[PDB]
Amino acid sequence: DPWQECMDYAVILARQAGEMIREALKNEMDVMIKSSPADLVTVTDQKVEKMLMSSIKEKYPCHSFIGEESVAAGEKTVFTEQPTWVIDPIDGTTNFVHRFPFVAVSIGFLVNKEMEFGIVYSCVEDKMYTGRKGKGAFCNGQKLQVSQQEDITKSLLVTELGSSRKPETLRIVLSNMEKLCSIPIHGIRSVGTAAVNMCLVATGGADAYYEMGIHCWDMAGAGIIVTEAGGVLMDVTGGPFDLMSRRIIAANSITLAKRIAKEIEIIPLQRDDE
Amino acid sequence: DPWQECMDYAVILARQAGEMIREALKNEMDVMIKSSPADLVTVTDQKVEKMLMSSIKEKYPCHSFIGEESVAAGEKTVFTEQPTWVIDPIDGTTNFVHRFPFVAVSIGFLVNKEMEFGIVYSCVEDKMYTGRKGKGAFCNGQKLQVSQQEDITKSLLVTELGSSRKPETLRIVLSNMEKLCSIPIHGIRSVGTAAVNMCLVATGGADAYYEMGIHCWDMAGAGIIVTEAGGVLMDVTGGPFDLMSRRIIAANSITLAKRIAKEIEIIPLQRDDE
Ligand SMILES: [Mg+2]
Ligand SMILES: [Mg+2]
Ligand SMILES: [Mg+2]
Ligand SMILES: [Mg+2]
Ligand SMILES: [Mg+2]
Ligand SMILES: [Mg+2]
Repeated sequence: DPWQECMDYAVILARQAGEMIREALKNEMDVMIKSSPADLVTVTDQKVEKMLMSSIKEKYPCHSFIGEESVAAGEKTVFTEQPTWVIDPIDGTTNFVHRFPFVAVSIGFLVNKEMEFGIVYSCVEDKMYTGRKGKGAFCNGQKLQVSQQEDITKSLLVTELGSSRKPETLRIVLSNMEKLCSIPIHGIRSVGTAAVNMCLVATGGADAYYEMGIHCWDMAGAGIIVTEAGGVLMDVTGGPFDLMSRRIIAANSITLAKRIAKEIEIIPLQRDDE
Repeated sequence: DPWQECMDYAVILARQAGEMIREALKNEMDVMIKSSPADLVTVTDQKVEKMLMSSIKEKYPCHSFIGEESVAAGEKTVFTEQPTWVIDPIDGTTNFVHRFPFVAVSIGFLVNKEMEFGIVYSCVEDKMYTGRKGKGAFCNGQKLQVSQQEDITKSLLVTELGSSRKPETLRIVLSNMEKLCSIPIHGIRSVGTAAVNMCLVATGGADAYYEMGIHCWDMAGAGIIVTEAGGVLMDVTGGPFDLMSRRIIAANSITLAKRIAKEIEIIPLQRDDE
């Protein structure tokens, strides 16, 4: 009702951003590093974020904004109940730099710290994923539904190794994969983008996604797409989902989400709001 | 060009197989296990192989045939100089059972024990990959070229955890991923199919692919696609590529392939010809 016009505008912006990404893919890139040698950024990430943030500020000046590259530039995240846009200009910068065909624009929109709508545009494959509270989840006009698989022994999981090259984090990430593989499970997949990995849970192609070390902007868009497809969001502890906690289990069911949580050793991480 | 009419027929068959797969995806499946609880097979794998084997035998009765499900039924692999069709009716059965959108039909054609042509049809995304000796590599008519990245530190790799749930094998698989991640590299991806992972190297989306435990039918199709895109095939030791060895490094260059090989601890495996 008051937010549908925001969602309609956000889809138009996601498409403009996808055109910018696809155009930069045709050209040579200057690749910069951020927190680690595997944490990449390009001028495209910065240019896309500047376009999105300027476009939303002009149309909705009283709204709040949280963006991956704005935080990298020094802007401090202060999460409120306020209408908030949580942007990831290029989710999958490593994929983008390499031309690995899964690169997304993620636009999340929160009211009362709860997800209202989310847009995840997988721009190379031209797949527009959308979710809106009580309105359903879609991919290019196709309504989405999570899988029915509650048995972990017959489960297919999506995850990422992460950008961290810190020895102890890498050890915990790999040990958690080993614990899950040993249950046993049917397998683990990685397309290289948190948002697209979560959208694969929403379509029912994967049963669950889990990750530690991601940020609010990686999951704000896809989070509502999973829940509107019939899925659940949970903290890796089994506790209620926390957007600023850097941790998530996005699953088809509570049963599977709780089962995954029992296998995960937590990585110590600085919160997005600390 | 006698091998061109075979290649034209192989494309038509791969499309027919793709249709049988996409149709089976709409229905409920009875899932069976083979070597481990994560080594899956369905009636579709068997029905697709029967259609492929029958269709080639009718058109090319003098030709030899090796197929995944035929070997599982007890047919012994005797690799000769004869024109041989090497079939993987559904490459990515775990993906197929789960509706994870990367499921391929792989058809490899060899003459004088050398890859002539290869077809890899990623049927859910409708991506037809082809390669033919001295004729180039294509995806839906678009000519393919491997990446220029020889520096491992700026490399994006593709691999799979494998179907084995044996603790020691899983430990070696994960220990190799840890060694590679620690170099450091840009990252690791897993779409859940050897043939599609190999095709991502051919497009230049990934810089290299490595795996142990796969079979001749997993790589006969995609092998010639990688080399026709300008890439290299090598053993996981650095040694010459051997189709029956159950091991591969499919890379953009010898430099990168040799570098990955230095990091890999071998898993003991029974050859496809033993
Ligand atoms: Mg980003
Ligand atoms: Mg991201
Ligand atoms: Mg980033
Ligand atoms: Mg199989
Ligand atoms: Mg197969
Ligand atoms: Mg296979």
